[PDB]
Amino acid sequence: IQRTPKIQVYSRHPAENGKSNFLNCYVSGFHPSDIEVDLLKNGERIEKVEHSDLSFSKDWSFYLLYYTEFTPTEKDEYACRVNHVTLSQPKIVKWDRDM
Amino acid sequence: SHSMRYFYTAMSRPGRGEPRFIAVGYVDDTQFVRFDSDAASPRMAPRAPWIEQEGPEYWDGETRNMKASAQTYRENLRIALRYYNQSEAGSHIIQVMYGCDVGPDGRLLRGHDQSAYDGKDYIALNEDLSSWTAADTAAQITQRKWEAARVAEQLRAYLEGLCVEWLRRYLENGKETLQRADPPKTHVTHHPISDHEATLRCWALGFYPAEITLTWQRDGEDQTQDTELVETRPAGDRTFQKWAAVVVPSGEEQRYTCHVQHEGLPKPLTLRWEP
Amino acid sequence: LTTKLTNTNI
Ligand SMILES: Nc1nc(NC2CC2)c2ncn([C@H]3C=C[C@@H](CO)C3)c2n1
Repeated sequence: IQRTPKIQVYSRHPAENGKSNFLNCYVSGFHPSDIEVDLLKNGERIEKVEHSDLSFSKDWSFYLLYYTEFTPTEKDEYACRVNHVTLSQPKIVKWDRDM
Repeated sequence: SHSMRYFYTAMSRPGRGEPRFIAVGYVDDTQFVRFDSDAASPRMAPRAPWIEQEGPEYWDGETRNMKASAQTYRENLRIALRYYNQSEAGSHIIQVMYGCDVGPDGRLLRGHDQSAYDGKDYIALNEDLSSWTAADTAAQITQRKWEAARVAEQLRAYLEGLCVEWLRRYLENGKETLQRADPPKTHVTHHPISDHEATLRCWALGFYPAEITLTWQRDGEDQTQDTELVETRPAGDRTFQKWAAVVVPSGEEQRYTCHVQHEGLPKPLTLRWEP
Repeated sequence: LTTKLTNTNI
């Protein structure tokens, strides 16, 4: 069986420019378990990213939270890049502070 | 009413070493322990503040359990290959969840033990805690072996005993968070899409537990079928977030109300865009 | 607390 990841990118607290925060990429609903997740700042991979421990929902699909401390600015762009066996090419989801 | 749940995952990875074993433990919606065989010094470790007061015999003992479980699950991956006539070149996954639910008085409501092999139901302990439901011919082999080895009785003993007893302990030790509902911080945002339409987004942030209801009404008519409702997501601080959005015709915004239902709120909450 | 039944083969 194969299930492609659902992806949400978002901040822990509502964004204010210049105020420290956490950038989250929540990946869920996927199978099998191997997954590659990167947080990007202006198209470039962020180095210090942590993640939660692998768990799964009642339908057996896996979920993980990847996160890093960040400070949002007006024109700095952030995104999450996800690869999985079900993905032909990596999926990139841009961070929108309104979402 | 409360629950304790352990989730074990074992994943083979030929060419990349012995199978990885990961276990996590939850009380309700709060993760409190983890184990990863790919950790530097693999051991059971705290993930919630109220379990940290557990002494070194707890952690050493749990670490002992996890290492023995990892070994057995690796054996089980090999057995599965035989059952399903699969090659030693493929990667495969065993997932198991077990635990207990208790009522508000602390009595066992229900025990659980169910599993999947490669994401498909394998075998589950029935609610009677004395019989198994096997999903296929491979699991039927396991079912017979487990009936012979009295596996259900020993599991039942754990579920009715230590599981409930330790859950009650955790709920008392962590009562200031586990039994203290945290209501969402809520607000409505407004985003023009054009000169003729706008998005109204209703936010619920920082709430616990995860269960919540977020709905939009137009003139007091439910709009669930026109609402984008995102899956509830972890904030990263043991609380949760969710939002619900509707695209509305410009000029109708004050006719829309957001309705929030949550355990941490005494009453149904009603919100509008405040320009 | 995890179960101490750790020996169970399928
Ligand atoms: N349903 C089920 N399937 C298991 N194995 C499968 C799917 C290959 C399995 N292995 C162990 N257990 C119980 C025994 C001790 C507890 C923790 O391990 C649970 C299991 N329960």
